[PDB]
Amino acid sequence: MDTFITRNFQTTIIQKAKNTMAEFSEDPELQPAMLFNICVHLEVCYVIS
Amino acid sequence: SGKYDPDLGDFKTIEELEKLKPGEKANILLYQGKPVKVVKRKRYSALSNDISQGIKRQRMTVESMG
Amino acid sequence: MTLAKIELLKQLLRDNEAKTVLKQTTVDQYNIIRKFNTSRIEKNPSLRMKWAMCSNFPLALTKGDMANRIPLEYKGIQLKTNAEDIGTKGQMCSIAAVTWWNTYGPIGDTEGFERVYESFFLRKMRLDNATWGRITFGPVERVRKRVLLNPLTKEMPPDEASNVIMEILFPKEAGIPRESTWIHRELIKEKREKLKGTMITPIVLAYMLERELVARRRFLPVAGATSAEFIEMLHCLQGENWRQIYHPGSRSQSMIVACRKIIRRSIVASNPLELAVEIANKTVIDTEPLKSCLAAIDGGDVACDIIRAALGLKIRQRQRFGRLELKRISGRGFKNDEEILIGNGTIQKIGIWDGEEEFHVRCGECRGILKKSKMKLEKLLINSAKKEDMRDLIILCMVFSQDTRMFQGVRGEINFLNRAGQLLSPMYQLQRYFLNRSNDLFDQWGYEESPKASELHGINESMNASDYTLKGVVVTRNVIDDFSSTETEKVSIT
Amino acid sequence: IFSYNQDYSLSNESSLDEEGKGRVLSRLTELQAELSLKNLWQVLIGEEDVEKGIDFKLGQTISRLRDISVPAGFSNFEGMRSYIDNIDPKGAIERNLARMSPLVSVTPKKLTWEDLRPIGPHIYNHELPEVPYNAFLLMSDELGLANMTEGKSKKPKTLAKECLEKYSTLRDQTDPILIMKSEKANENFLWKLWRDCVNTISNEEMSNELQKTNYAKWATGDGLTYQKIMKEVAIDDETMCQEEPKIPNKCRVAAWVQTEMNLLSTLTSKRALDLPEIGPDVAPVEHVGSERRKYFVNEINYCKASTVMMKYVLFHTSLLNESNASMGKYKVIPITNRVVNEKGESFDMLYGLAVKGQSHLRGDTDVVTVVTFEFSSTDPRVDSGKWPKYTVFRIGSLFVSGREKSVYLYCRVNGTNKIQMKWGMEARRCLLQSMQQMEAIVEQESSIQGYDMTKACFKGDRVNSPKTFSIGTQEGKLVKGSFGKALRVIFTKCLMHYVFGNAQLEGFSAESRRLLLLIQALKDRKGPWVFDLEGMYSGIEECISNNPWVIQSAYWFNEWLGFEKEGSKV
Amino acid sequence: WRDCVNTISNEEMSNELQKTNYAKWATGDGLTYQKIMKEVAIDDETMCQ
Amino acid sequence: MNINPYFLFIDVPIQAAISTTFPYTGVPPYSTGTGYTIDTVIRTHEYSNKGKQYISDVTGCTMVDPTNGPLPEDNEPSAYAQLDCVLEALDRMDEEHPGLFQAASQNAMETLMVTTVDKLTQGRQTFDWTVCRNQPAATALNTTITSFRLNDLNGADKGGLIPFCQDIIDSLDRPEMTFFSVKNIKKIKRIPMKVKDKITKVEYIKRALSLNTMTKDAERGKLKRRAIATAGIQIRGFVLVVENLAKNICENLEQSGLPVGGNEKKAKLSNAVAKMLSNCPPGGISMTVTGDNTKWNECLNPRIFLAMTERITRDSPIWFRDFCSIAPVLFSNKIARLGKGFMITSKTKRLKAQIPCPDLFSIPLERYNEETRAKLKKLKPFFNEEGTASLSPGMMMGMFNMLSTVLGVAALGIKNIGNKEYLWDGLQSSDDFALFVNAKDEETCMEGINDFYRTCKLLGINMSKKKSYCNETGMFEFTSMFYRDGFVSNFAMELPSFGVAGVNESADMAIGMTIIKNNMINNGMGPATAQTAIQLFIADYRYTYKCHRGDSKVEGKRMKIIKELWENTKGRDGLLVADGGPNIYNLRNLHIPEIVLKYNLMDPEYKGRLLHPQNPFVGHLSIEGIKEADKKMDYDAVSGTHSWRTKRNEEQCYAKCCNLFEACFNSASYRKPVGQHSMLEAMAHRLRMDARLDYESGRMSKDDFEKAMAHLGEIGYI
Amino acid sequence: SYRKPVGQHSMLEAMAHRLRMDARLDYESGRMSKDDFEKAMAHLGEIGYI
Repeated sequence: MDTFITRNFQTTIIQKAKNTMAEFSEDPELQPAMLFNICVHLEVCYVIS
Repeated sequence: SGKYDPDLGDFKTIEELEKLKPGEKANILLYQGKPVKVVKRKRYSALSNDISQGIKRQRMTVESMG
Repeated sequence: MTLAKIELLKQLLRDNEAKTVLKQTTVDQYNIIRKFNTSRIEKNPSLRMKWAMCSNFPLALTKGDMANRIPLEYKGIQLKTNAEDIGTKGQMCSIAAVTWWNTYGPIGDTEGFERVYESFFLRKMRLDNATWGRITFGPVERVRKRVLLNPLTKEMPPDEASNVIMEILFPKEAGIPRESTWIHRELIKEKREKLKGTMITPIVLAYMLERELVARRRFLPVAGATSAEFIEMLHCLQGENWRQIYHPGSRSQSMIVACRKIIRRSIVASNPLELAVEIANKTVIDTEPLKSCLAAIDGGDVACDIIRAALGLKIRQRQRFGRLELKRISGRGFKNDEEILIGNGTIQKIGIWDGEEEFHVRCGECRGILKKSKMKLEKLLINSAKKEDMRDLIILCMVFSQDTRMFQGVRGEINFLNRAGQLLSPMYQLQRYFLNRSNDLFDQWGYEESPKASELHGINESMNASDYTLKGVVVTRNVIDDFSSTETEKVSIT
Repeated sequence: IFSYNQDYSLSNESSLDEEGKGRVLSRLTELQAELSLKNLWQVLIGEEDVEKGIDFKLGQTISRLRDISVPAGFSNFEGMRSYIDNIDPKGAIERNLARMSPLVSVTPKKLTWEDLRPIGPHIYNHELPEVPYNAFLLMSDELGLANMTEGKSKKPKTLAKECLEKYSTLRDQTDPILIMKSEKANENFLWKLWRDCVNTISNEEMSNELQKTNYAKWATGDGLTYQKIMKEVAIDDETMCQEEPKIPNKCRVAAWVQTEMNLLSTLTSKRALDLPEIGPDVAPVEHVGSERRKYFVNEINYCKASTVMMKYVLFHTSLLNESNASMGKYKVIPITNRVVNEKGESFDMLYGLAVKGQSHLRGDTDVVTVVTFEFSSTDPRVDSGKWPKYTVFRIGSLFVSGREKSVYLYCRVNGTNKIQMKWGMEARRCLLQSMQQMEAIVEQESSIQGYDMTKACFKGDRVNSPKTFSIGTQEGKLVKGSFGKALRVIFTKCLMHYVFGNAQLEGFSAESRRLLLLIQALKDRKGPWVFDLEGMYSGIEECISNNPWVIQSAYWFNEWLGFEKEGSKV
Repeated sequence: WRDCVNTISNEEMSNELQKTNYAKWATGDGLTYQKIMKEVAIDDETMCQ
Repeated sequence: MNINPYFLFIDVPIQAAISTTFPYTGVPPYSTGTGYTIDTVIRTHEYSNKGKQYISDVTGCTMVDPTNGPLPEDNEPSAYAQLDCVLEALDRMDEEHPGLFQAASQNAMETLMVTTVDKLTQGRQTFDWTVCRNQPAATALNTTITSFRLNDLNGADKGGLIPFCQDIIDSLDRPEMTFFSVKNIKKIKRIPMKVKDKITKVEYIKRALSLNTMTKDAERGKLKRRAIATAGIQIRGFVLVVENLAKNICENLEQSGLPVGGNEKKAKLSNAVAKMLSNCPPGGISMTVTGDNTKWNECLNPRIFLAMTERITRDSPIWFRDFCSIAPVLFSNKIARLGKGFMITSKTKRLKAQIPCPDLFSIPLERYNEETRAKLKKLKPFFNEEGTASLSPGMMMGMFNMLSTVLGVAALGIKNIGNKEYLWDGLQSSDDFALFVNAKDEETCMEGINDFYRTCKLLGINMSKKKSYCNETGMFEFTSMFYRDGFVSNFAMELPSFGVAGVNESADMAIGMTIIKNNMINNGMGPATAQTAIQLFIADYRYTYKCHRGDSKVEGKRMKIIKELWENTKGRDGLLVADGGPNIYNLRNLHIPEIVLKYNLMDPEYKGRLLHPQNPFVGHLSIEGIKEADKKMDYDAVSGTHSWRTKRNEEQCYAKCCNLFEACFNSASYRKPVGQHSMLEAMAHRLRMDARLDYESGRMSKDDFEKAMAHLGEIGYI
Repeated sequence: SYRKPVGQHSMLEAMAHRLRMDARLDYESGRMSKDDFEKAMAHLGEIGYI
């Protein structure tokens, strides 16, 4: 899944999602679906704003 | 935008799609089927620009608070 | 035919199995459904073809109105039969009808071949206008390299290639164009205009476009030029003990410069990654963002690799130190901080690698194998490629190995910066110092007897193929081929 | 809130314009489509199920199988898992080695010249029978009924008809003189079958199928076959045993193999091997290639081995065509060839006839029987050990230029299959094997001095002498041989590797290559060591049983090893 | 010509080309015939004035 | 004078003339396989007879466990592998590489969560238990999917391989098992029908664990025959996942010859030998052992592979660790089917009868031949009543190539034993290993070689002391590639590849010319050899398709028409070799299809006729092979009359559903479709839109429209 | 570039002087310890120009 995240998302959004996961002590690697969800959430928020 | 929305009746082709003025609603088929409702765009988009501007605003806010 | 389509659909649905499978399998699952074929593949194609060519009607003709152009028997020669078929539900025919069609019959349109098969005719053009020269029968040194077999109009990754092909020759089923059609808009419109006015089956055009766009790369033994134009003719140009002169009938430097400029602009600021990616995806080269040639070539300069990492792309996982490309072979090095006195008399606290290690080392055209222990270089094997490249390889491997002799060979000072005005780590400061003054550690390094052997021969400090070589350095008159398993392993970006 | 199915819920409908909602929905739909294409959509789990993870638990039977499939000393797979995850070996290999018996080891012994001994000494022994001729067709004994033709290519039946028409004495011969009936075949069956063959070939009708269809059934032995019953009766009956395996005979070195090797590797005024044209050569490299190709074909074309190879290829092609076209009817097949002389006269040569049995076979490994009658000028009584499988006649005599010589007919029953039948038409690759190596040879020479030597190696020039290999021997004195003769020898070696090829040949070559490479290492003073020499020797020599080429290869290997031993003194 | 202008516009004192590729392949300097020993030419039949 | 071809080696090195030694021009050996299978079972159990012998209580078949068994006291092959030593080798490999195991396992898991069930359709013939035969992988998978539907098993419709493996593991617990079996009912005619058959749990377990056998006839360079085993579909997913994991691990390992093929392998070989030559101490000797392992799969216990899988996934999700450990479990309890049985005949009555394997022991052994007598007297203990042999220990050839290679590389990488003054390293690939041992003299070199041999014997690996030898570095052979003094002759074995590809005229020609050019690039085939290969290939191509030069006086059905075309068209240099045209191909233009090559030389009428936009000889469904020629080789051809196809030699359900979907959505045939809806509704919507567009364009009549819409409404989509 | 005591000096003499000066400079800058210094002068003493 991580390959799809790298391809379809910018490195900036990935970094923000990884930082958010770290704040919650959640490993992005062990929960790639959650990382994708957070990246999509950030992307849609930026797109709205 | 939206689902099938049969109010438009049957689907319309790309050539007939262009006839619709900006902001209209049309009933189209996406990929292999998948009926959906679409709206003609009034602009050209750039997702990368939007993301970059959002990041710029975010870091401007971070610096201003800092 | 649409009525025939609906009638066939109704007849198929009349059976309950069709009704239950169609209403059960989603569109995505269709692929699986297609792959449930017999797979009763012919065991020996040669024997099958031989037998079939002798049969009365081996050709499987598709049902249609074409057959009426030709009688079932012409000039007393049987051509086609009206018997029904079960395998294909069409008719049967013989090569006699094919030859007659090549002789007489409907005359088609010649326009389509001017542009549809553009790649093949470009191949022929490059062959015809090529200029040949002499033949050198002497032995040829060849290196195994990852080369592109055929030239490409615009190299793109397979998924982008498929999406572009669909956007070209499949106007329907084009939901939500991705961030790939705008990049290749010129290619889209050019191919669309060129292929318009044809009647060839769409699958043929799709496969030809895939060949024309999707890259094909392989390991090959090459000597000399490496562009796809020369690789096309590599079977004639090269030779184990013979070589031929051939001249077949840019953006790279610009992208290098642009990536370097972006790196320098972004580094000086804080949070360089976001600024760098903003400029990279906001840049353009005359028709397209930077994700049109970066995604084309494999790897490249370190700046391009860093930018690709900042963007979304795959980069070869070779370790870049200065100019050296390093590939670990074995051993694990423990990076531990240590306080070491430099030859200038100053004392620096830097990280040193405890333990033995070995790396394939590349620099420009120079390849070699380096084996190093902690605080010492042990062995280095190289091939004679170029004086400049060999000197760069020697010096850079010297600095990287962190040999105590290299530290004791310093004579000037280490306080340099970059174009952005930043103080670097002592390793890169030493790299710059030694590259600027190559004749600093070379003099005090010490010399070693020549590698007495059949082929192993030494090299002196001046890079000339002269005996009484450097301690450890060895030049073998063979071919060193390295850098296997380009896994492109997952790499993070800070 | 936005969903992947193009629907949304907004607290206020004026917060976002049409464009914003459309764009977000388009991005979501694109993400969904890309995930579905990558099959991640089903795997993807939303913001309520992403806290669970994949579920894949083992049932009862599989768990029990895992429990009982643990190495010795364990009693449950949980125990093994914990042991592997926790225990750390820090020298277990040395602990095991420190106790393993010292009676196990590679037994490393250095290999010297004396250790190497001749392979397959039993061939020398005279008590064993001389190896027989088991090849499909005669090679150095073929008699070509040659008819000059304008060049027209005609059906083989008509060609054989005309060839016999020219030689009325042999066509109409009807009283045979049995020279030898080998062991089992019946003279009456074979002679009557041959007479039917001649009558069918000479008949007015274009049909080339046997007109008897019943006498051949017993002549070819098709009816002499067992009848299959069901398993129950075989179980009940006590006399239905299992046939003991039939091992090949252990034979000795013959003499006909050497003579054929010599004769097939000599120039003949007759040439048959012809090749299609290719496009004009414009590059210098293809010009050099054309020169080399011409120099090679000028040599190979005139060797008799090329004619034999073409005869084999044509016969097998015709056999395959007849089998595919005709399945359950006996057929007549001339062994035809086409031969162009130096003057350009395209003679058609008839070498004999063959009756093809019933080839109605679904599979490929199934055997089809064919009986071959071959014209020859050799009286077998000169060497009866070469022909223990052949029943022959003496069907007359002929004059080639005024020197009368007899003409016999060698008759033999044999069997083939679709695999060998196809490989017959793929036997032309021998030519390639003959060129590749020589090409390499020439290229090596070109590497030494810059210019091209293909004229120098073949014929020589004013600066370099013609290249000569070591080819033969006589009275213990090895003899050199021109480049062309060496190329001929290699081509004949490849042709024999084909014709006498079977399991024994493969097992012999692939296992004697070990000794070949060991000798090569010894000649370079690499001091090769071996672990079990007698094992390799036994492996090699368990293949020299009855294949004539294998026995002659063993003989030549022993002779060459003796030569290398005597020459190693320097 | 591009290589020539690049060399002219650089900073090194020397006026020496460093990209010898196009210079070598443009003036037909690689198409010159190779001289062989006279004996081969005498033996050869295709070598004519 | 007596000729002697061997004398060629007096004036030439063997490696230079090595190509002539191999008899790769004659008929390869070809074949009952029951004897060979029984012999293989006998040898497999014999090597491990000293292990722990117990009886499986899940299936009732005898099992022999050699792992952790007695240490061998003789040179004979030993399957007694010590688990602790295997774990030590794995730990040393892990230490020598940075988290390679974790990366490989994670990547395998990720690509597994993306894999679909249909990937199991690839490969070769597979054992089908519904019929207890060997059937094409696609057909076997389809039949098992169909059977599972009856016993409340699902997941194939769910897509990914995870649900399919989950319900496969579930199936082993169902108290019954229903499926469809072929019934050849007599009616005289033998008509096949489908009969709903049922089998119990033990029978189904045995069927799933059974390994079908066949004779490896295609072999070229081996006198004695070996038996190749095909496994069922219920092991294909797990074996595939473990093989992918092992490939991921071994690809990074520089000691692994697989999966890289071609010039890459030569590069690795030369690089390794150069490395070892560089690493030699001063005046020391680096000896190369040319090894050819034997019994490479009759000594490898699947329990060792289970341990390797568990250790490799040390840090991974529990579910994945359990999933990837199923294949070693299934292989550790496998059963072997036994050919078709022996044949007994009486010559006094001209009677013969083949005895099916289940009846092997229904006959007094005094009637089989003495050799088969001993074979059966030794096979009796493990013989199952149904006619199968219980074969727990060892592996059949071809299953775990990557995992066995990884174990071999683990053995290689130890690099030292007891800190003795030597080192070793080498190349290993699927039963072929070449070793290099560096020391200060020959004696220490062989001390190291013996130590490595002993270490191999501690893992079930038993290098062949008869097929192996040792010499000085710089001359050896690896996987039939010979290295000598830097010269790596690609042993010319691609000769049996110049025959027509048997797909069609243009495609066969393109494949042949590409083969010639690739051989020139790779194997060093000289220009003269390539020209002669072109000549021979063109001869065979003209002969096989009955199309020679129009001028030539040869007679034939198509030849008369070719003759007619020869003078009916003026431009005679543009015809194709399939139309009796003159050959034009040479070395310089093997990379160009001839149709484009002769495009200028053709005549307007000829090119119009041949390159017609529509050809009854060209069909859409015939395009499947236009990309890859069956190994999948890429070839470049051109659409034309000569692009035809040969005649053919829930089936119809799936086949016609897919065909109709392709005919509706022409884009489906090229790229995977996307959608979360039933196929029926997609087709209905597309057909409704197409009907409306056809009418609006005037291509369909009004009555036609009404009929189409009536049918669509009957379908229930309007 | 030019440190040769040219002017008919024997090349061995020039080498001896060059190595003497190089050892002196190495010791003065600290590139060599006193042990290496004395070893080098020992060998240079054995040369004959020292």
